Amino acid sequence: MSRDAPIKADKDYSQILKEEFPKIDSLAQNDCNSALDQLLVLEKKTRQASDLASSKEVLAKIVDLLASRNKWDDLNEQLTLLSKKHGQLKLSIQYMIQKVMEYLKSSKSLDLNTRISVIETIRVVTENKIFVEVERARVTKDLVEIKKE
Amino acid sequence: SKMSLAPEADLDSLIIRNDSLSGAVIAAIMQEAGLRAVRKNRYVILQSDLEEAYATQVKTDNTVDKFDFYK
Amino acid sequence: GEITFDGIGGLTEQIRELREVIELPLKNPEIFQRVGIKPPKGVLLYGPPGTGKTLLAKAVAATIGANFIFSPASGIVDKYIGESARII
Amino acid sequence: TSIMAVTFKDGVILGADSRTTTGAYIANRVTDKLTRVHDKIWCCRSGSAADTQAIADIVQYHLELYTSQYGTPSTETAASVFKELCYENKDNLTAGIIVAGYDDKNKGEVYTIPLGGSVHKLPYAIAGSGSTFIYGYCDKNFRENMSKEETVDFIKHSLSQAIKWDGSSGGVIRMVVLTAAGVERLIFYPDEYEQL
Amino acid sequence: TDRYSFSLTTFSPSGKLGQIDYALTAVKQGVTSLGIKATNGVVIATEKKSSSPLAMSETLSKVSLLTPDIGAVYSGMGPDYRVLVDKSRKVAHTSYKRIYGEYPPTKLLVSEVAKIMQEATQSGGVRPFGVSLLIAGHDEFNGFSLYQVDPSGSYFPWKATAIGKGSVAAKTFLEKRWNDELELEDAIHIALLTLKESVEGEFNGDTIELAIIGDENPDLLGYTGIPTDKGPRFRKLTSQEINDRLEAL
Amino acid sequence: GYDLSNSVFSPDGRNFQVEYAVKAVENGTTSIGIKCNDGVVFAVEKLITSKLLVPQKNVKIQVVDRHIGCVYSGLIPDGRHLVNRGREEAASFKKLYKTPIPIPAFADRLGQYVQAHTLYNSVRPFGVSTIFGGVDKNGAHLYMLEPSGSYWGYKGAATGKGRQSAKAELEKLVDHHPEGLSAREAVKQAAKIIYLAHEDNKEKDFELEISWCSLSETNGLHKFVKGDLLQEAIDFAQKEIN
Amino acid sequence: TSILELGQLYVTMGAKDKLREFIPHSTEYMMQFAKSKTVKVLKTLIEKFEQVPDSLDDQIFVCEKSIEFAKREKRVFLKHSLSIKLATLHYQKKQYKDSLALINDLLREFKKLDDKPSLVDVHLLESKVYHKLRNLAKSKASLTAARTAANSIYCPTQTVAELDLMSGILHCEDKDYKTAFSYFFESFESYHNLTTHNSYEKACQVLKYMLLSKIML
Amino acid sequence: GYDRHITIFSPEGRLYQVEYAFKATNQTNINSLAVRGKDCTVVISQKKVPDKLLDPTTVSYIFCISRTIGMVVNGPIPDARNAALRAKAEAAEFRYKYGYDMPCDVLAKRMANLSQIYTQRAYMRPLGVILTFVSVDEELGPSIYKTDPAGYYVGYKATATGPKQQEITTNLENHFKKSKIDHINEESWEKVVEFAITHMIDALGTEFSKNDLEVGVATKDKFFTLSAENIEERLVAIAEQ
Amino acid sequence: LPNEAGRLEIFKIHTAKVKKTGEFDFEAAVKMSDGFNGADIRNCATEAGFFAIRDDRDHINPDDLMKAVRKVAEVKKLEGTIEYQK
Ligand SMILES: Nc1ncnc2c1ncn2[C@@H]1O[C@H](COP(=O)(O)OP(=O)(O)OP(=O)(O)O)[C@@H](O)[C@H]1O
Ligand SMILES: [Mg+2]
Repeated sequence: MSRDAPIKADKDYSQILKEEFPKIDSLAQNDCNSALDQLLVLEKKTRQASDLASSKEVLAKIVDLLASRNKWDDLNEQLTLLSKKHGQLKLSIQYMIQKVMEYLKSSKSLDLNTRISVIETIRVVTENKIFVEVERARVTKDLVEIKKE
Repeated sequence: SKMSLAPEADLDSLIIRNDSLSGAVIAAIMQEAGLRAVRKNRYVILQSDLEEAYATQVKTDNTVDKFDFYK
Repeated sequence: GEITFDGIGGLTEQIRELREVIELPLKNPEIFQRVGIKPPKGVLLYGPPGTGKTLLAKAVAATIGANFIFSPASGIVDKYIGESARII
Repeated sequence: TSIMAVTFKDGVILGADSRTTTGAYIANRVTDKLTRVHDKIWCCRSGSAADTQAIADIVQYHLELYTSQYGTPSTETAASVFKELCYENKDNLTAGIIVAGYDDKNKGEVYTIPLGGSVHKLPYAIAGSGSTFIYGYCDKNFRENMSKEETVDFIKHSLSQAIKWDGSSGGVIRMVVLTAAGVERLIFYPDEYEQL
Repeated sequence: TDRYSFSLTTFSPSGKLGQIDYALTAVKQGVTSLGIKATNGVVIATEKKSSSPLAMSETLSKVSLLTPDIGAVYSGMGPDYRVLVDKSRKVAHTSYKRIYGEYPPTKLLVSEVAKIMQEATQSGGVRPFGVSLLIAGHDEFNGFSLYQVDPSGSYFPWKATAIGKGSVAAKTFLEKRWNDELELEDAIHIALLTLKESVEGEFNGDTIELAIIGDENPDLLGYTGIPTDKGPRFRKLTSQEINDRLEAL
Repeated sequence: GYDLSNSVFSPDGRNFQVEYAVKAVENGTTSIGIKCNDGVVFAVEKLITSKLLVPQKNVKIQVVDRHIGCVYSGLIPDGRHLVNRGREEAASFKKLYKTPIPIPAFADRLGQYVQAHTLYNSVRPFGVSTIFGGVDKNGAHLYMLEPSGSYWGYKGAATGKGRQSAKAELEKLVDHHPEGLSAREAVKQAAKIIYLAHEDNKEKDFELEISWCSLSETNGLHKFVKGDLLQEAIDFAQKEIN
Repeated sequence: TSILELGQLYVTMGAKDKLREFIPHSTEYMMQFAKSKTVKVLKTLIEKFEQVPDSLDDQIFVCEKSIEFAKREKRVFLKHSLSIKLATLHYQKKQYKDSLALINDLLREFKKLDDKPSLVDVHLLESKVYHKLRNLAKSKASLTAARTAANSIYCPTQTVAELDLMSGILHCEDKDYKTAFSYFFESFESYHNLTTHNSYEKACQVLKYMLLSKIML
Repeated sequence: GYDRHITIFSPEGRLYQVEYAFKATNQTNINSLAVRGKDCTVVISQKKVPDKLLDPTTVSYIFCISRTIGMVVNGPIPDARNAALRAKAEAAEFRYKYGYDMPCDVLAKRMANLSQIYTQRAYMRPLGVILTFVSVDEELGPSIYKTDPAGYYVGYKATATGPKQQEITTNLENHFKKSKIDHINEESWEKVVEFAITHMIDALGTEFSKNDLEVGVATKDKFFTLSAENIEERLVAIAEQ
Repeated sequence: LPNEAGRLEIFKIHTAKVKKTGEFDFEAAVKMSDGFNGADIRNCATEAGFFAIRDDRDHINPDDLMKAVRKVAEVKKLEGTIEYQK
């Protein structure tokens, strides 16, 4: 509010840990939870623009969780925790929700995984309609094709 | 009767809140509640739509119960 | 004196509020059939001069592209009582 | 009556007796001299009982409003109110007040206010009628910044000597400890210190 | 300076004091209240109304104790009753319990409170309290008596009366229902019934405040062992008790 | 209607007379107050309306107790009368509690008084804004007191004509220092925004007066910045707007 | 205590020959007291007797006897309350001549004594009597009077329900099932939400009349 | 006809002057919401931080009258400080002359009587603040009494103040319909804060920061305020529910 | 009347209606030279083209503009615009 130090600081750190992104990514294989905590701090800031810039770092990292066929259970939990907390206003998470769906398509993940993750995405965006709507109809359309079979 | 509603909206706990109302201004409250429903993209009148509308265009007078200590 | 959809800055919140009454029943009166209310008619604009109450009118004439009129202030006031009624 | 306060490393400990003589008849012997005029500034009464009690109510009233509008009082700030009320009534009221409190800035502090209305900062103060007898013992065995346990025993030993030599002092020895640890009442029965 | 010492009450040119007419209007914007005097008690009743439904009406008092055997109830403005009842209590104690060492007669107290009103129409920086009070009581010298205090600063004794905005309706109801001899029990049933026609709220004992100055109670006196001394003649009825009487109409 | 006094009140929830009195302050000289980490640096424009005047001899800066500077704008007599009242109040506090009066405490007492004259019709509302603050044991403080009788804590404040230039650059100052600046630094920054606020007073010419109360320069006492150091700031500010 | 618990005896109980016999002599036990708190019980006493059926003659006969003692030394309020009960008893017993005669007699005197919300009831009885005599001209006229009188705010939920009930039934005979249907909804809710003690039965009747309206339409 | 200029009655039976006092409390735009807990009474209120040059910690609307009684004030800040000072003065007076801390019920009534006297003077204008007093007494339990510029007060299960306070009243009322008791049962004071914030968020349709709120909590025999870090923890917990 | 930062939203659209060497330093100055209405934002633009004409420029420089917003504000102190709306 009366201080502008948080705006400056989130940009500095996002820069630093986007050049430490390869170091983090290698640690991610050793402990994905250790790697993830570096980035979480950035999004606990109050600057929605610099939270958006650093949500890009997360989306990149969570390819590894997605690719695996047991780590995406924690991805579903993270989405739920981030949206409820503050939303990092409501801009940052819109781009996050969007970018998980594209990943599921290129990975070729099983019908069962595709179902449950997308089921968690629609449970959460249910009462929301701040811009989730746009994504939300395509997201359900993915379930539909599976449910025809 | 004219409009649709959800059964969460009350009509009858709105009689006491303002007494100096004309009927055209009760036609105003309800017509504005169908505007507020449309900013949601809802086609049934909620009590969020109806009480938000009720509060405005009903101004504040020297007769109303908004200021009351005369009881 | 026509201008873009967003041609008064900051009073953008008032443009959105204006189109609820005007443009949403204009294209489809039918979404209000479900609702069941009297069709939204009538708008009053008031402010301290210089905020583009009229500049907005030129924007909502241009953007919608519907038939537009417009009235001079006092040039639709005649010298005959009830002839100035007939015109309007 | 015997009252004192002594500073110590972590705060200030207060010591008093509970005997109050009118004549040779002790009006009450369980009567607490340790007075709350603020949550962390307490005071000790001596002299004519009414006059000290009257002022202490007036100071509690004035420090309540002080805390709610102007920030908290320090031990100093409290002592001055006592001083200035005694100063207008130095011909009519006689009061002995020892004012002790723990601030967290300057730590535990002792101000004493004689019968005329003056304030003096001291590391220890003694007042009353029984504390004139223990003056030399107090200055000699007083150590600055002792332990909490050593301060408690220190005041116990001085006031046992006060009770030995004063008939107006007696009853139990009451203590209030003002610290960061809180406000801890202690009480000492006469068998415990007639030995100590 | 502060040159307000000139009265804010002034005669009107067709007679009558304009300021107290204005205050009498304030009585008819207020709640309704009534008093029926029985021959073995008095019942007084009023309606409770709230500024919010989140406001408690179990902490709302519009019937107040002046002395133990004497109660008051108002119609008009809340604020104007609130200070003035305190002044009624005050003058009973300064001038008859510090001089005559006992609780004042009902006649006497009513007169003293009209003096307080009278100096609120005199001088600047004051204006009359815009309430009428019913002062029901019992004294040991004039029996039961029921009074109405005017914002004029006049009083009249009554046998049954009403005040408030629904006063005219209430006293016409009471016209047929009053008899030379009454029971206190019948008095209560009439009181709630009369006030049913003048209350637009609920008619439960939650929202109807009922109090009797009926027979005295020596178990509310707070001590026992002087038979000679008598306890409160007043008894406020709590909400459940008022409901029992609603079924007994 | 609804300005005939101040026991009139409007259906607008405004008092008109009191809003009108803020316009007297808008006709005053520019005055600023910068809240620093370790103190406050006040500065006030003193117009040279004639070469007849005697420079740095007409103070708008009157000290209260020893550590509270008070400087104002608007109607100069009314503000000097306000500060006379508060010097009596400062003395009473020192009497009773044997300590200098704190900054929050001094503010409260002034605020009741100015608040009282906007209720009485026997005493005329104020037409001053005062900027006052200092250093006591509870920190540095800065307060701006409206003629309506409102105050707040401030990281920067201004009043007068040329508050338009001053206020903006204090948003950049917080943005320079979101953890404030040194008392030393604020000498040259209080001077600098009187010289930028001399563009709402560029009809005339002016004399800079500067005063401070800070822990690290004067020891939490209010003193005047005088001599070579006042002149060093004037040389700094002078270059910025050129 | 003594008269209150004796009516508990009476209410228990079943329709019995002893119960019948007991009640016109229970007004003798009522007068024995000489107390003025008879008023409160005497209404409930009669109310209990009505509730289970106890033979044509006896329920009218008892109620008639009470009315005599409700003007002997008692209030006009008590008397008039019992007249409202007497009039309803005659209607059920299917005397419309004895019902109408009484009704005309009541209502006119209490316009000198008008302060009464109890004539609202008398209007609604009057409508029912005319309806079953099969004149709708003056059933409508009294029903209109009853609506006007209840516009003033003192009326119980029961009282508003009764007004809705007759209004609906009148309009069906006028061959308009739109306006009848509107009253049967609000009448229905009154009985549905008023706790069942005789209300279960009327709620059933009103539901059928709601449904009837939509068949015609 | 001056019945709008001085404090005399009109032929409407109303003092217009007095009504205008209520129309000033909606102009500063401070909303408050107050609920009674099971061991606490919690009041959360807006803090308007308009500029970067206001220090938000000194921006106040919560004045601590006594040791146990906070007061939240809705309406102009000059009148707020005058009222806070008066309320404090009388409470200290009461402790001094009767030998115990002033109850909340009686404090509401004392300020109500002086506000009525300020509508009885024609040279002293009433203070245009609506005052809410929150406490936990040990003689009345958790309590709320709200006084107004007329001199009227009443007890409250819960209360709200401000321009949009009608919206708040609805939410609270529903909450007490379900419980069917006049206070929230929850033994942690922290979760009563969380409930209070939920009802405010529903009413105003706005999510809050730590410096958009200022919170006071009266627990048993102490009144304190939450600092800005502590408020953020409560707003984090809204999501956890 | 345009809000503190409703003036700012007009400042970004009317500066693309002029030429500049580059000006994106509105935010503080316009906020604190408040008093304007929406028509007075475009008179600050025209007045920055009068300070330009003195210097002999065909651009709006922020050196031109921030003397403009100071001057447009001062002439508007001439009379209030005090209105009380429902
Ligand atoms: N909001 C604005 N943004 C940009 N230009 C504006 C704005 N308002 C006014 N102007 C400029 O001023 C001209 C005239 O103003 P306009 O007639 O639009 O104002 P108005 O608010 O409707 O005033 P009034 O209430 O006196 O009719 C516009 O055509 C435009 O050039
Ligand atoms: Mg125009």
